[PDB]
Amino acid sequence: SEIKILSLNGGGVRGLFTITLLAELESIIEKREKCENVKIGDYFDLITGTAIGGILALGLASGKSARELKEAFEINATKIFPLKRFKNKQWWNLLRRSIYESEPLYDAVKSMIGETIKFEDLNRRVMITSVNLSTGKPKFFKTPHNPMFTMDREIRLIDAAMATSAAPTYFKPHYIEKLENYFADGGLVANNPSYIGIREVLIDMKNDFPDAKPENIKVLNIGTLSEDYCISPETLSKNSGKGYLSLWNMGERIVLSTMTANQHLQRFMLLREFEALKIEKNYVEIDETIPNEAAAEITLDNASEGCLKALRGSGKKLAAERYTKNEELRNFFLKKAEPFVPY
Amino acid sequence: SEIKILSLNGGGVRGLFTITLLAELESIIEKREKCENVKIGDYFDLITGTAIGGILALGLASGKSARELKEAFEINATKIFPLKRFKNKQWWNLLRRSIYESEPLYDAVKSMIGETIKFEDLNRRVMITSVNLSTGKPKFFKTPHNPMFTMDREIRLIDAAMATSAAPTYFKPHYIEKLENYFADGGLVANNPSYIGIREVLIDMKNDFPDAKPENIKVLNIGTLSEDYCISPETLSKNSGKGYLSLWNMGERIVLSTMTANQHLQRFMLLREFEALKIEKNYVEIDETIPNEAAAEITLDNASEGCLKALRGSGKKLAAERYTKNEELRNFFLKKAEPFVPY
Amino acid sequence: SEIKILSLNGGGVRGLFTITLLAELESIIEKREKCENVKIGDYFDLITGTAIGGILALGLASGKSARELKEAFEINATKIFPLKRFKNKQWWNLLRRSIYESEPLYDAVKSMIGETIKFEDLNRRVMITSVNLSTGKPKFFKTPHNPMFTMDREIRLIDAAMATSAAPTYFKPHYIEKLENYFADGGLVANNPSYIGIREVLIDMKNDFPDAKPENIKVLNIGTLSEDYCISPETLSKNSGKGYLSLWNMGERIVLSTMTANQHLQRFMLLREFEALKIEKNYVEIDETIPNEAAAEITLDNASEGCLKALRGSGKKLAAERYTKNEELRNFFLKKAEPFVPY
Amino acid sequence: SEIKILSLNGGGVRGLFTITLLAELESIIEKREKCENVKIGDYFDLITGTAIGGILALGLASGKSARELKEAFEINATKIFPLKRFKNKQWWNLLRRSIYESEPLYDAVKSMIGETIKFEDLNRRVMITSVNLSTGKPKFFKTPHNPMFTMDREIRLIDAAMATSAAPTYFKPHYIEKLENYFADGGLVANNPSYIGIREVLIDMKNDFPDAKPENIKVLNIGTLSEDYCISPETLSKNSGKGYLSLWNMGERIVLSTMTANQHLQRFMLLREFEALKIEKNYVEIDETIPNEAAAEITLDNASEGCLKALRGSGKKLAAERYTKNEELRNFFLKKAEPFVPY
Ligand SMILES: Nc1nc2c(ncn2[C@@H]2O[C@@H]3COP(=O)(O)O[C@H]4[C@@H](O)[C@H](n5cnc6c(N)ncnc65)O[C@@H]4COP(=O)(O)O[C@H]3[C@H]2O)c(=O)[nH]1
Ligand SMILES: Nc1nc2c(ncn2[C@@H]2O[C@@H]3COP(=O)(O)O[C@H]4[C@@H](O)[C@H](n5cnc6c(N)ncnc65)O[C@@H]4COP(=O)(O)O[C@H]3[C@H]2O)c(=O)[nH]1
Ligand SMILES: Nc1nc2c(ncn2[C@@H]2O[C@@H]3COP(=O)(O)O[C@H]4[C@@H](O)[C@H](n5cnc6c(N)ncnc65)O[C@@H]4COP(=O)(O)O[C@H]3[C@H]2O)c(=O)[nH]1
Ligand SMILES: Nc1nc2c(ncn2[C@@H]2O[C@@H]3COP(=O)(O)O[C@H]4[C@@H](O)[C@H](n5cnc6c(N)ncnc65)O[C@@H]4COP(=O)(O)O[C@H]3[C@H]2O)c(=O)[nH]1
Repeated sequence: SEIKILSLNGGGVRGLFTITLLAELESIIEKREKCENVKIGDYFDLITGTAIGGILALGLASGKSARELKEAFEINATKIFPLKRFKNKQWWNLLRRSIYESEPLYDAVKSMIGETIKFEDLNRRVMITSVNLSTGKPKFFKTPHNPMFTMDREIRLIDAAMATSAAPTYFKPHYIEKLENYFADGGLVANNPSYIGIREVLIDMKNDFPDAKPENIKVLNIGTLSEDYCISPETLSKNSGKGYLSLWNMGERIVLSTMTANQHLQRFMLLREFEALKIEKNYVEIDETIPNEAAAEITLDNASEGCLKALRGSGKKLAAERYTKNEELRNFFLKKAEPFVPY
Repeated sequence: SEIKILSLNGGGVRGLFTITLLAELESIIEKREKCENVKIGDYFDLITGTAIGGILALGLASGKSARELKEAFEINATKIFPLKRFKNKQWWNLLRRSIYESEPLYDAVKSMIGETIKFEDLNRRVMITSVNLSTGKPKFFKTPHNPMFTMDREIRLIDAAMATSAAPTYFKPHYIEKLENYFADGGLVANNPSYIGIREVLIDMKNDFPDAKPENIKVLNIGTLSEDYCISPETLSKNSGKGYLSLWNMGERIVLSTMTANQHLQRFMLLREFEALKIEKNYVEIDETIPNEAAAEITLDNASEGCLKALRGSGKKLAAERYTKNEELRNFFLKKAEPFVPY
Repeated sequence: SEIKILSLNGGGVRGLFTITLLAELESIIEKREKCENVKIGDYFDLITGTAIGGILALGLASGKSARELKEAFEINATKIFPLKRFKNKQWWNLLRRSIYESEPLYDAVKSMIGETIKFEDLNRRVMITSVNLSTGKPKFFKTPHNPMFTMDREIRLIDAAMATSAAPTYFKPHYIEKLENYFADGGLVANNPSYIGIREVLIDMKNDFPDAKPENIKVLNIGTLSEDYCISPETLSKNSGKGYLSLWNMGERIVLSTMTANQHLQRFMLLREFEALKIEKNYVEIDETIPNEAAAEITLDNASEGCLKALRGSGKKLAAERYTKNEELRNFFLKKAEPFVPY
Repeated sequence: SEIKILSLNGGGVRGLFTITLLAELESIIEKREKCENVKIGDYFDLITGTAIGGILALGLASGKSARELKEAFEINATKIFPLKRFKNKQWWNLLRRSIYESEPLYDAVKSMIGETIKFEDLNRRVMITSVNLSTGKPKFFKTPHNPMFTMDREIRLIDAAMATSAAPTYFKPHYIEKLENYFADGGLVANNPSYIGIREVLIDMKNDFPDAKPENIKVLNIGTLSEDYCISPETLSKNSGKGYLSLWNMGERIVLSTMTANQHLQRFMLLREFEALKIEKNYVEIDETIPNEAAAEITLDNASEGCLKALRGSGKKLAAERYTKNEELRNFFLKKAEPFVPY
């Protein structure tokens, strides 16, 4: 009759906005409905995540409230992105090794989600998009909502969270000993896992949803302050005939353009499809754009207190504003989603 | 009742195998059906391509036969990719400028379709993929099959052909005066234009085909011998803790993994969508992998005198083999496609 | 039955985006309707402008098309904003004189609309916002659509255009000899004249339209690529306890915050009023934020060939996209507005 | 039906006139009606405020008499504006840090309404206009007269009152912990909160007042001895080609002209709208202008004993005169306003 999907983009530190918006939404539901022990993850039949959105997707899927994840986000964000290595993000340090370390990231998820629970212990469906560097193909960690799935049942949620967050430059690739393969972010293939989220319900979650059409699918995509990347007009008009050193500075501009264009495309097919069935209102996207002055400050991995306050303030402001105006946002929390019982 | 789509990937010189397979298919139809001057582009309701696939798609839709395109490819490939520039791909050359030149590529396209034909003159539907470097969004050049289109009616086909083939490293970005925006290769987004080709029929081509569903859509994807790129196990295991210089070589590994993973993802989406719909013979894919001992010679920008023969030999071989075996391949050419008359 | 208002924001060189969007909006109408010498000012019952939007508003009401105004914009942009003045914008050249001579701007307006035409020689209603520096009140130059108007019937249009474009820091205040009062930029009061444009139709324009309500009013607000200004979170967090030199650098932050908030405020009451009456579709806004990379290049007074291409390219792109999607945008140009007969 | 709005303008210590006039009006109602315990806030259905007007608006809406607010105004004015800081307003002190301190202002507000009352506790509707420096948009703190409001309900009144009084040059920006956003004076967008007051009754307060029209809306805008700021005719004539040293005297003249022009504009559209329906009597404005020699002493932050007497004397003088003459002023205090109960 109705299927609700929560999609979280990958934004690193900017995932604080993703969790602050969800945490602020939890308090609004409790205050207005006079209830208690409200978890944002109980209203969604599928929770899709990618990069830092994947880590929050696993936390909500297990059963933790967004406020608890938000509390762990604040203390851990400084440890995950120390200021000693943020200032050393220059050429010869990057040319020698990846910045930061995976151990602070590993410990943060361990307290957040655990170190033993696997996908077969989850009562909520989840997707953790990632790419397999060993084979070159994208590998999507997910709960066995398909009865015939025999691969992701006994991985461990911490392995999926570490795999999708192992940024190609910001972190070392994550080795899963169970799979004997190395992994990287799902943002390389889908920074906005909202289109692929709709696909899974249509073709794979048929045991639970025998008749699933896009009209009965509602998507609540919470962005991470999506940056609209583009090459500067002066560089394009002046350095078009150059190469690498001037245009496409090292590999940076090629991948960032590749990520942004791919991210835009998946959103475009998501948008283009919905107007075809005239059901655009089913897609609720809650995201904004960083102002130019704030854009140079709020980066992917900036843990400074000033920008952390800005991310928290943006999430609190957007959550309250969109709840008042967007009626479709309020419809996600009218009823609790049925728990996922593996077949 | 039936919709046919031709999808062509991007491989550079390896696109000769795409046109050699189409050229040999044209001769087979003439020999068996006892006809003359058959056009391989007259049996498709929509022709979509990327990079070298886009140039071939534009040429086929303009009315030029695949055999004419085949002989044009042979002579021009030595000019588009000169031996002196191919041999001079040192790091300092790529760091100083872009290898190869855009002038020889411009002449090859001009000699085949012209320099004045626009998308409004074509009698065959066309979908060309490109990346708008000025904005970051993917721009898809197309004929006005949807009457509401008001952007691409007066852009020359040579402008779209040069834009989609503008490889980020192997060519300078193509500047379109009619749009004042710079463009890069369409292979950064949709190197396999198979999934997006079906989407256009179900979204934008609703005028000619009102009741269009994937069950009535047959896709003939002709690959360009694309290798399954992956990071070597020795480099992954030995250098997972390094950066740029060792792991993610400068930027090539990050970009190359991103393209193949996205290309895999779009291919996977098509396969998964078709598998669920219990029809898979609709997707006729004719592609192969280069043997390891021959993969070091057949490069996307290497022509030589043997690689020309090797790609041509594969095209003639695969055209005859799949025609004899794949029954659904023969069903593509059983009837000519209706002409595209813009509304 | 229906009243159409065209609102033009002020952005300096960014008005080239405003005129490029209007230029190809004329071209699309000329194509699809198969007409010639189309005038975009004939479809609007009232044209409202501010700063560079005011100059273009006066030109369109003279009976001239947007394409002719666009051609003069390109040649005069490098003349109104010389590169030598652009490079020398330090504090010593800003505290000693206004930067950018006013004569080059004078000739550009003179060469297009003339030098002797007055507000009584206009067949289209006009609103031009300005700040009367001598009295500290907003002075709104407008055609005598109110029959009791006896103030600006004999003032040259070049004086109103020169007054509304006098940016307080860039262009020195414009002395109107007919009124003996000095004037400054009209963007200090209403940088988005969309809201005040509706007020004029309801309050003063009661002779041409006796029964005017916001329900029967359609507004086509063409933006100026305006940036949503805000103080950087790093500066607010660390330097909120300081004054002037650190926070509110000299005075730039106070004026920019005051103008941006006021522009936001007037935009907000426009949205709230239309939301209350369920006529949100009547307000058609065509604007787009500049990316962070492009923001450092597309400033308010940069007329470099790279920035001009981007502003022209954005206008070219937006005009075609919005025409295809926004049906309400197409409905503006269905019929020509009756000419304004002064009374 | 009838709807009464009380609007209080900002200005700092000149708000003593605003509270003295309200205090004298309270005593007049007691004396002529022969009653006791008269609250001036019980006769208005909405109280709009800004800067010192907003602080008084919160106090009146809390339920406290104007005389009680007036008594604390005289005692706290000296500590809020100490003479040592008032005389030390040289450029080298303003260029280093903001004049005055917000701690005495914090205690003065705390001693009046408290430190724990929130917008959900108020029985009277209220506005608090402010500028969100972190985002650039204007934020309007208000009681939940709209049942869908979810943001300001749990915000302490002392935070909103301190936000609207944060004059950009005089008081440091107020950092709200609950919102993680910095705020500035609300007089940057509305020094005269009268026009926006009428809008709310027609837009947000549609639940308590379904059939609300500007005809049934009566406004009592109490001024703050507002000065009609303008640039000196000698300066505009002698120095019109200079910049930022002789003209604009740094940034002070630009912000002052922008603030006064915006304040003039909002009053202008208020008068124009009321004049349109011939209901100009609905707007009762009780304000005057300081004489030229007196204005050199009575500033926005002058807490001298002589200046306080003049402001108190003017409030007592105007309260008796306007009550005698203005019949519409007497009609305000004829029936107590219905208390506001949140839904
Ligand atoms: N994800 C997953 N696959 C499983 C599991 N058990 C068995 N499998 C099988 O392994 C194949 C490859 O898995 P992958 O995640 O490595 O590649 C996936 C992933 O790269 C991509 N994909 C998966 N779900 C997707 C989705 N919803 N949208 C877009 N792409 C998606 O398509 C590939 C093929 O999916 P498939 O369902 O045809 O084949 C599965 C599936 O049949 C299991 O527990 N999880
Ligand atoms: N491509 C194109 N768009 C046109 C044309 N005339 C008007 N438009 C409009 O411009 C918009 C953006 O064009 P784009 O091709 O640069 O971006 C496109 C392209 O990046 C992508 N896209 C379009 N068709 C697609 C498809 N079939 N499959 C996958 N992605 C597709 O989605 C974007 C939005 O498509 P849309 O149809 O909603 O909006 C169009 C469309 O309404 C025209 O001739 N071509
Ligand atoms: N603009 C204008 N005013 C004229 C003219 N002939 C006589 N007047 C009178 O001069 C007054 C002040 O003009 P202004 O433009 O300097 O200030 C104007 C302008 O600052 C503002 N205003 C006018 N129309 C507006 C509008 N539609 N939206 C917002 N603000 C507006 O309100 C002020 C008072 O308008 P009003 O119509 O009550 O009084 C006019 C009007 O009665 C005339 O030809 N033009
Ligand atoms: N003021 C307010 N807004 C709330 C509250 N709870 C949710 N909201 C929502 O937040 C939006 C932005 O609030 P803001 O005060 O920061 O910006 C406001 C303020 O800058 C301005 N505004 C509001 N009422 C106004 C009014 N009466 N007159 C003039 N401007 C007004 O318009 C903006 C958008 O108002 P809106 O009602 O469409 O959207 C609200 C509203 O839907 C709440 O408790 N108070």
